[PDB]
Amino acid sequence: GVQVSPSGEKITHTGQVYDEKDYRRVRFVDRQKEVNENFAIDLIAQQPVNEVEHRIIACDGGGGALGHPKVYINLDKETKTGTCGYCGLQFKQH
Amino acid sequence: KRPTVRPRSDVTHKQLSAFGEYVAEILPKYVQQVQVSCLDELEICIHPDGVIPTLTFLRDHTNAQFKSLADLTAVDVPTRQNRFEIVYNLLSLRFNSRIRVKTYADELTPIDSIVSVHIAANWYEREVWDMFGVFFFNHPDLRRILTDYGFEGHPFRKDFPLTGYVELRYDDEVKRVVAEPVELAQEFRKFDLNSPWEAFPAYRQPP
Amino acid sequence: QLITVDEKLDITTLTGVPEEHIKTRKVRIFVPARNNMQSGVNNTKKWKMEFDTRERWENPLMGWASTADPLSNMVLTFSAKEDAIAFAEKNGWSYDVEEKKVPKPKSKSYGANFSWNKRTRVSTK
Amino acid sequence: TSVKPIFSRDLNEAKRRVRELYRAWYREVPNTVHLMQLDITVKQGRDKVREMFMKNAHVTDPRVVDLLVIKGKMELQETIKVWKQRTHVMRFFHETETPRPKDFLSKFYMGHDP
Amino acid sequence: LGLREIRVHLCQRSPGSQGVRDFIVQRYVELKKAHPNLPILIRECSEVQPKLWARYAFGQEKTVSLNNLSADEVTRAMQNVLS
Amino acid sequence: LHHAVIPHGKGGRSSVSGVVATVFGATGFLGRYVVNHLGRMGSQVIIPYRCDVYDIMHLRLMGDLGQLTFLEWDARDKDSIRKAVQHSNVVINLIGREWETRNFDFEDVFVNIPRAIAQASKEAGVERFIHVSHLNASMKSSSKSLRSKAVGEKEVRSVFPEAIIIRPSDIFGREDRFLNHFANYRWFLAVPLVSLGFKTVKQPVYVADVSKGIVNATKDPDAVGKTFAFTGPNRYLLFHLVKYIFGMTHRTFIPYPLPLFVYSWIGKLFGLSPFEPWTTKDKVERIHISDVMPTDLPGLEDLGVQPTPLELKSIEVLRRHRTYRWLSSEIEETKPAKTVNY
Amino acid sequence: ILPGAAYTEKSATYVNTEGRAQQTKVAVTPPGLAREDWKIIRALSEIAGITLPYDTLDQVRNRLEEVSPNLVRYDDIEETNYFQQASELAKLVNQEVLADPLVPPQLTIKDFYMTDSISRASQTMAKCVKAVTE
Ligand SMILES: NC(=O)C1=CN([C@@H]2O[C@H](COP(=O)(O)OP(=O)(O)OC[C@H]3O[C@@H](n4cnc5c(N)ncnc54)[C@H](OP(=O)(O)O)[C@@H]3O)[C@@H](O)[C@H]2O)C=CC1
Ligand SMILES: [Zn+2]
Repeated sequence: GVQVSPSGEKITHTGQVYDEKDYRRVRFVDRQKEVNENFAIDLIAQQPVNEVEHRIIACDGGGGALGHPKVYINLDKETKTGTCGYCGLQFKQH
Repeated sequence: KRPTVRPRSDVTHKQLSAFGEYVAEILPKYVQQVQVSCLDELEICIHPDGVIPTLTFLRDHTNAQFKSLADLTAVDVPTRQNRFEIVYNLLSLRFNSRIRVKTYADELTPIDSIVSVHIAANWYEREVWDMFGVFFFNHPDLRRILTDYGFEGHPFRKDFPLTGYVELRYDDEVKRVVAEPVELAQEFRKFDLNSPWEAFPAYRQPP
Repeated sequence: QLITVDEKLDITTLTGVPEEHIKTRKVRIFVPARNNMQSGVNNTKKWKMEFDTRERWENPLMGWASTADPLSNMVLTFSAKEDAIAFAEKNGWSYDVEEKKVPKPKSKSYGANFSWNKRTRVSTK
Repeated sequence: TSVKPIFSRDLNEAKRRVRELYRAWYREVPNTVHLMQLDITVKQGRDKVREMFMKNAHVTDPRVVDLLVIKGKMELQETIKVWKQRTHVMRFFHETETPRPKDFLSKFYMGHDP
Repeated sequence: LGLREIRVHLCQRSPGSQGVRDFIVQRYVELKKAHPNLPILIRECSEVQPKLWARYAFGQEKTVSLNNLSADEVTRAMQNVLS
Repeated sequence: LHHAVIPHGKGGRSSVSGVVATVFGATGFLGRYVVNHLGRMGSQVIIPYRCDVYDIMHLRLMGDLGQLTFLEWDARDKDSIRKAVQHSNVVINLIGREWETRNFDFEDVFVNIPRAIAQASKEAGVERFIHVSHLNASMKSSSKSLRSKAVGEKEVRSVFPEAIIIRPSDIFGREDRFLNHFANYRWFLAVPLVSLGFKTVKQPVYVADVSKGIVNATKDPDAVGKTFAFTGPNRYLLFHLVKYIFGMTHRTFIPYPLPLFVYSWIGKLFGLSPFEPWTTKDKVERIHISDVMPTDLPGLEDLGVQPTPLELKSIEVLRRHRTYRWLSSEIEETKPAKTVNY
Repeated sequence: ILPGAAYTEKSATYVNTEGRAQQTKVAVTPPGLAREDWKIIRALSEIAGITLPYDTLDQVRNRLEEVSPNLVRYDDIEETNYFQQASELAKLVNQEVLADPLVPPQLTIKDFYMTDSISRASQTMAKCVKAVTE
């Protein structure tokens, strides 16, 4: 989501961009502002749901000691789905 | 026997308690509150008038040849009216032991100096005067050591701010390293870390 | 020998501070209130002595919080109150003392929850 | 009341030492503007001496006065010798700090401070 | 020029303020009836020496220290303020 | 009034003032004091430059992080000026040479470059513009510098009204080209002076006063369409001024008269110099025309600055020229200069 | 308009219903060119010809002492009296009471979350209203 403002500046995933009259646009003259193009919101949205069989499962990142602490998510609700606090993966049961 | 905890003996404790009784009953005009800790570190506490006699005793006595000054500290405790707790760590080299002599002071109740006993105390007394503001009588030099020459303040006092009251930078108008007042681009972030739970009942203060 | 000094103990000519932070400044002597998140009370029990807060501002580069006073992060601790008044009168600070706030003792009863006549008969358990 | 002295039975015997110190400074200034090539006149150096003396004239405790005399002797040692440079001496004058406005309305126009 | 406010200052238990309490319970109702539009503030405290302020048109405030007074003399000095 | 323009702080470093400024002659003798006085209290200072990056290093300091932005420009290349003044409230013009070059003439320094910056500033929408002409600047003058400065002072007012035109006298500072210029006439065994220096009057001002005046002019609600005479006190006479210089600098004093035409010819042949020359015809003229009485213009005291007298600051700049045997000598051994009112 | 400061941004006194005077402490300074209220009034005064006597906060507190000395007494509730006098002085006037019921303005919780300036300019209180009314 690197849409620009009318002032030409890139906007960050923390929607930050300086106003037109904000004098702090000087520092980007003969220069640019570092912004990361790979937004984690859209990326983790570009990730499917991992269906499971149980009402309670666990989540680490996938490396074990290289991910995040083990947490358990309930999957009794059907209208919505589970979500991890550390990562943003989603789960559902059939 | 337990591995995680530190081993413990009793003979050092008994020896140091005996030597504490020794000093206490041999030097009663000055001595207060001899104490020996869990870790066996003897610790004698002294009236400020007793400094030269006690230090000369522990240096020159035969059963106490404490003829080496290791440290000479000070400790600011704003609560007590006599703020600065002054400390004298010593060692013997004849008995392979240490001792700690302590006195107290204030901003306007100075203490006799110790160069007449331990010449090592010269620069330490200078450091203590500079850092905490304790004047020492009949000292040869007694100027600053560590602070800048044009410096007002005794920094290691607890009522002194960590960042100070003046800041330096060079100016082209006068071509000198002028001293402007203090203005930081990021305030020091004080963290409130102490937990609201009695961790050690043994030190529980009653009301 | 001794001397008979009458006047108030004063030290400001020794401390090496400016006239500004001595005269302009105000001091709050107090026991801090317990954090209502934690049921613990050990962060109480010691009289502290804070200073008045002053202008902080956004640093124009990154947005950090800046200051022009060095007494901002200043906190002292005293076992009692008169010690704190003494330290402040000695160092030349005008002080405001907030008295000690102690919770009222209270009469608890696990049997009042199961009364025949009273309104303490809780509907739950 | 009922306290120990330092170097002074009373305040007059402290003012004695004060005047000795003022004397040493008055006699030292012309040598300090010469040895390290300060760009001031001897008149305003000595006026600075009297200013930094009258910065502490309210005091009446003899002990405080004796300690101030001690610190003045320290600074005089540092200045008689050249342990301190032109920077430290001209630090006294505040040749870069704009005057703190001693008026209400100016403070109100700039800042929340009293 | 003209009177705009009176305000009475006193204590509840200190005896030097005794005379103002009696004066109040005796004459305050009649005085308010005599001067209904006018206010007269009564603000008491634990330990304060009594006073009696009166404010005229500009910020012109004038006091009398009626500490350890009677009630009749309080009434007399108050009428002196009014007049 | 953007929130980033509000002045926060106790008026010092690492604070904010609201004085986002461009300083075009920043790489010089007066620009350094202007930038120092702008950074001392907290204010972003855009510094357009053409010099090497080596000659902007003393300016790299004197500002907290971010409050000093540099960017290169060319007076010949418009679209390098709007780049600078696009983001500012204030624009300060301190450009000026003491000699022509094969590339830049006097018109192309004192007329066309101010006019360009002023057009760009009126288009950008800045709130103030401080121009720096000369006290003696008049279209009816002998020097090309002064007449060009008159033309520019007029044309800047035409194109950018609500401007500010500061008119200083001969400024003196550590690296000036006035007191050091007089003092460097010792390598030659005598100092020439038209009419022996008499019939010439000089009212010189210290740099820091000029800088403080500019720095307050960019903050005062008044001083929006007004001229200023940054003169300094104590109108001196040129012979006695040079005598005070040569007394503070304890060398000698062998003056002698010299007509203006031969001294001008000397200035010309010294101006045949690919480097920064020493003397020039216009410098001679500007040295030998009296300062105007400022009695009909506001000055420093109407802007918040007490003029520092030259007898208070001369030693700082003239001790560089003293020899051993006279270096460690004080200000009170120089029999100060006779003054005039005229 | 003269921008003032909020309770979070000034040391001030607020008397509660009981009469207890309570002291705020400055936590965050006010933003922009906003300043304290009494500071503004004293500055306006100096701009005019009155130049009110006080110039700091302790002086204004002493003035509060002069007017009502109950206000510098922080956390010290004071025991008033003389209700009988008010009764005798209020029985005199005779104004009928209407045959009108008396409903309060804050009747439901809908009316509770927005009764102020800070409260009315707030997203959380508006959210609570949005929740209750839906
Ligand atoms: N004695 C004095 O200093 C007096 C000065 N003034 C006025 O003060 C102002 C500056 O004085 P001063 O600072 O002494 O001048 P300086 O010569 O000291 O510095 C002038 C600045 O102008 C810049 N400059 C010159 N020509 C050009 C150009 N063609 N294109 C781009 N930049 C250019 C230079 O930048 P670079 O070095 O990168 O070329 C230099 O930094 C002038 O307006 C002058 O009239 C008035 C009276 C006396
Ligand atoms: Zn996860």
